[PDB]
Amino acid sequence: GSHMVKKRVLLWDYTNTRDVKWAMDKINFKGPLHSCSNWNTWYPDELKHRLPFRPMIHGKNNLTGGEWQNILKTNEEVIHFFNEPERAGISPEEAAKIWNDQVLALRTSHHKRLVSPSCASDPAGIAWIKKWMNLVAKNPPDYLGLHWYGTKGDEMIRYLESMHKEHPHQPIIVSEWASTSRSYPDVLGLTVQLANWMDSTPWVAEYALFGCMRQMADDFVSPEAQLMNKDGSFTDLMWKYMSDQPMHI
Repeated sequence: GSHMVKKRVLLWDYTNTRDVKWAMDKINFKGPLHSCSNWNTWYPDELKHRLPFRPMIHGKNNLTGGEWQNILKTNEEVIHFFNEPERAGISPEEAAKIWNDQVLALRTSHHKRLVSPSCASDPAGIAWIKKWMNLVAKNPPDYLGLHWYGTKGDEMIRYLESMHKEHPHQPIIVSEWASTSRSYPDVLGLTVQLANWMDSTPWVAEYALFGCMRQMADDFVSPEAQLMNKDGSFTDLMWKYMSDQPMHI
């Protein structure tokens, strides 16, 4: 408690880049926001370098050609591997072979830091990352990527504690999380709890709250958790995430 804690990621869906570039300029760059990701290899120009950007090798499409050239040429420091590879048909054995064969070079040759694939928090996700981490143990990632979605603050905390215990050798990046509660009071309550918690957990490197986009991503996420309105203005939850440390109700 001597310094504003800055470990909040701006998740910047490509539909923002498509429709409301101007909303990036309404971002508070002075608060606890310290990075930005967009699930892609390409850079969102409207950011204008106002935060570090983590490119992602999302899936198999992003391993060759121009997608790969975007990764090879990036001035940014930290690169994410696959999004939810267990749900895209990608085997731990294969993502292992890809890591050793092509992604390691981004460290050993480009001195980038690399996030593990970010798996869902369900048993299929937990067993995917468990096996992959085992296979690449001789060349491990800099960071363990995790997704968490649900209604109970105390449950996300137990999942992070659990996963930290199971994969002790590196810090955690929560590359996506949110409240799925439809009660705005519960959404705010959990977000506050987990932002403030993760802020004082030294082994949590950074955390990335989902929902800064004009339309609902799917039926699983809560309309009450949205960080942007349909006109591309920011919601109060977004104001607080990007302005308040500690954050409060």
